[PDB]
Amino acid sequence: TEDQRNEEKAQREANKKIEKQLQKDKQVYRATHRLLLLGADNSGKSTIVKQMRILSGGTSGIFETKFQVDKVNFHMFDVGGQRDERRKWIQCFNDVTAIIFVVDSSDYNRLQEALNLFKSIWNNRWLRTISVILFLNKQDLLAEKVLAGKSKIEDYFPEFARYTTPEDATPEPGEDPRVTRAKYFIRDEFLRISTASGDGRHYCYPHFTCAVDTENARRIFNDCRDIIQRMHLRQYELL
Amino acid sequence: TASIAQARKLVEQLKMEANIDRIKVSKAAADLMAYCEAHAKEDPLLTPVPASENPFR
Amino acid sequence: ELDQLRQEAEQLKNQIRDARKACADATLSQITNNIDPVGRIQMRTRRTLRGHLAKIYAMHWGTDSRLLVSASQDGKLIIWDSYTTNKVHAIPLRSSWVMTCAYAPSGNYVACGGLDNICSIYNLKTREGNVRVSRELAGHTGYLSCCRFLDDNQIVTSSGDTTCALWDIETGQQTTTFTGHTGDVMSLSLAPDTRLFVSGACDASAKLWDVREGMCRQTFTGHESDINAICFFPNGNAFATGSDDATCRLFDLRADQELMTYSHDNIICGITSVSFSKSGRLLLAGYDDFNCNVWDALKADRAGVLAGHDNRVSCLGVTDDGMAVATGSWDSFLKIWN
Amino acid sequence: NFCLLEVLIIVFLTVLIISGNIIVIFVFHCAPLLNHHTTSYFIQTMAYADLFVGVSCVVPSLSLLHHPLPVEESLTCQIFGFVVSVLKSVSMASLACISIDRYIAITKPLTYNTLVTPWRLRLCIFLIWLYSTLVFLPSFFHWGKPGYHGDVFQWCAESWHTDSYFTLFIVMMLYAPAALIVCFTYFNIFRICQQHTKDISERQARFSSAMVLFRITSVFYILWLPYIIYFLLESSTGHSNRFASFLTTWLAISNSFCNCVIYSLSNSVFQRGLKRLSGAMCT
Amino acid sequence: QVQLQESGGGLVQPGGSLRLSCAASGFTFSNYKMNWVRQAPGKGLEWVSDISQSGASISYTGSVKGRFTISRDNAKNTLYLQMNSLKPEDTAVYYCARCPAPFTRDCFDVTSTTYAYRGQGTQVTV
Repeated sequence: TEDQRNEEKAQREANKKIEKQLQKDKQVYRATHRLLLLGADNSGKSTIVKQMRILSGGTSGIFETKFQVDKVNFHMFDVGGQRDERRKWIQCFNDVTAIIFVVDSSDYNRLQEALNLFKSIWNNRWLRTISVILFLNKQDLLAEKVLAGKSKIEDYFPEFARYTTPEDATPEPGEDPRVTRAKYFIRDEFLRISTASGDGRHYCYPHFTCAVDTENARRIFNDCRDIIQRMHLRQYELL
Repeated sequence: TASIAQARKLVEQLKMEANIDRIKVSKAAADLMAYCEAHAKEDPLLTPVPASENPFR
Repeated sequence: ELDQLRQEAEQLKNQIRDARKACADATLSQITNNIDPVGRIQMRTRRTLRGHLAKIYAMHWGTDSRLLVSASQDGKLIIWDSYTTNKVHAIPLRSSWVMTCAYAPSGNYVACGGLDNICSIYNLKTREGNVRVSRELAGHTGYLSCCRFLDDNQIVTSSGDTTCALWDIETGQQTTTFTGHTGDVMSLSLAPDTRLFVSGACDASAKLWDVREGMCRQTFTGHESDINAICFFPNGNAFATGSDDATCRLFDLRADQELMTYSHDNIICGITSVSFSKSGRLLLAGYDDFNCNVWDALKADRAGVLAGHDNRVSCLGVTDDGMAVATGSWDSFLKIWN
Repeated sequence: NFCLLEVLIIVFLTVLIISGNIIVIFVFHCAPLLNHHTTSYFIQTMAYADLFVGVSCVVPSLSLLHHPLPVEESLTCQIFGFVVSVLKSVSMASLACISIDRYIAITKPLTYNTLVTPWRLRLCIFLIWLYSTLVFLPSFFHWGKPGYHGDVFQWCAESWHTDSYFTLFIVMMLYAPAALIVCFTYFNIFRICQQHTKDISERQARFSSAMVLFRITSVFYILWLPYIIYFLLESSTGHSNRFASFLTTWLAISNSFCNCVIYSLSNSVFQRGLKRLSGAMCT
Repeated sequence: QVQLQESGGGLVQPGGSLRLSCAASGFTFSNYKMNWVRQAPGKGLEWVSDISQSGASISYTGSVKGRFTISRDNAKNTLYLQMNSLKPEDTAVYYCARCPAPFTRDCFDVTSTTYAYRGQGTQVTV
């Protein structure tokens, strides 16, 4: 008779306590930013993961890490424990602010399949909103590979011979014009896939990184600022 | 060795399940119709439910 | 010798094709016009369940048809009340990436699992009064796709690495492993008599499994693409699955082939979750076009829409008595319909 | 007769405002995904204030048509003036706050959900209502009429005489803040959207072969500027116009339903939920 | 049932020509974005060329861009790839790879596992 009312009361205070916990964890959950790291195995994704791990640790299934830039919590997910197929577990990454794509630029054939992986990421129905941040690792390696000779990028890419650099930041990395022509050919090869489609929802944000780099965390910081400004403007609906 | 034995047991099992009991599609469809029409009145989402059976609405 | 095995395989596949040809002599739409329709099914949101932050991947009801658990991508596993809309418990998970959730038929246990490759078991009924994790099941390499409780001490866990495996919680180790699939087994439903369970994979091969024997009894391939959700028509002798082919179909265990398929020209996306109503007349199908759908399970023509979410419908679970149906989706909202 | 050239305008205004506000409260109290926004809460309180001013502006139409009198215009005049003036103040300061909100969203995009705590939001809403009431207290202190709103009564124009000091106070501490805030926030947001569109079109050029807040605030302030300029003009030297005063005041009043017709013809997060709810309620 | 029957092969001299055939059944064939994948022995499995739904959008690996031409008959239910000027290194086993999904452009057909929608194998050597 009365124990129903008593149970209603106690259940009500239980629900109130649970919702107090949930409105704490809403702030905890929105205070942090999710970044699906993805890329080839020879591509030095784990190297930059160690770099922003120094600048918590993955145990099994996903090799997570957390890092902070100007008191902004960045928590990013290296999915490495799973199998070679990836069509189904990547649908679980729409709450991600931005995919991070890392590429070994030096190994050509190991570059066309990076292009196909980008083309699969871009046109995925659940990654149409998700904007790739693109890293191009092994910059010094590609520099030596097209500076020393005998490893012809023209063989693995037939349009590089006719290609010329449009406008670029040459003089400070200006070891040679050929290395800059090659590296901007590669980023344009990604960006042609990037700007072929999209309703303004997502954009590629290419960067160059060598082995020993530290400021790539700030690069992700500035990028994610630009992506979230773009989507906040989109919610502001101005076109 | 082990892979060849696993393949042999696999093709043996497929040979065993080659000759399993076969009913026709008409009797299977009749079984689904029988289960549907047998449990017709007890379906709450199929039937228009009177509000007395969920009376705390 | 290899050519003798090849001609034996040729004889086997010709036997399978000839069995399908000679067995098929009827169609459910063709032999009986005496079926009566279901007509319109207007399902209204009786009550909306608003606790989750991120998208929802799985929900599962209790046996009492009142409690139901739902797990979501923020890392919360909330046990809900379908009457008072009250959160009995909300378990914070170790891994956010949770693609499945199962709630024990007794009612004491609930399980999570996903990309972290652990199928953790949570005990609820405790004398302390706080929800804890019972044991961590670590015998899988690929992501855990779907899990279903057999009883208090057995759970079957489907994974992304072709392996659906029977377990034993209090040991801490596997008991059995079913390996017959080709890739990505996604959803698995238990038979009503609990002796069997079926499981669909990305190969579009939905393979039956015998728990006691440990091997595949029958294999079903009638889909053109990878399979996202499977069920049981509650007679236990039939089952229907929905795939990313943008179609869905029903196979019968005794007929061991395709029986009836439910599709339309307008629907251009695949089922994420499917489930059956209690009498098996109302097939109830989630979809990637942001709303659910409701299908007559015999006449093969849709009969209701549950457009209350503006994201893909990832969850759809009917009650054991039929007094509800609750569809989760990626907008972090769970809605009970009637 | 009973002022036949005005009563149609008055009654159409009342019914339009209360209808649109009931509709937008239905949208924002039914749609679950629409609720979890800061600007959604701001629009909800806009709807509350607009519904209150709409239902309160019924009684001048009743006095025009059926002629009731609890008190013979001696106190109900400035009661109606205070009510309409405070509610329009609330809507104006709400537009100022939603402009501050998505200025914070654009300018500080990472720490956005850190800054706008719903505690801070509800404290802001309370500060809007408390401030809007607290500015207009010299109306209670017999110094000056708050404005030419509610001068449809014949007694109010011939009895009240506004004070230059008090209207200077309310201009330089209530309306100029809202105008400067909305101008600043749209100027910076437009500049940022300009450079973003420039970068998008630039990258689409190397590789080849309106806004709801801007529209709403621009309509609101195009409808509000005649009232404020002619109000400060009529209190500058005691200048006297009839047609201009009435038409500008009720033009300022029309904001309250125009805020809802903007969402009724655009911003499909509103229209989708409205169509869903209409289809659910009709069948 | 998913069926990918392949034919056409045998050894050819360098600078020759040959045709690839990919007979398919069990699904709407005018619907999917097929591919062509190859594995030269000692190396991984690599994609060659792709044909979208109507057939207009074609892309090529940056080694076989000038030589090979890819086409399909959706009525005759077959993919094709025509070889011209065969290098000595084009010895590989050739599989036509169908997408996981219809009605979309994303397609993950490179994987080293037993990918389900990839052909059994036809052999082309030089």
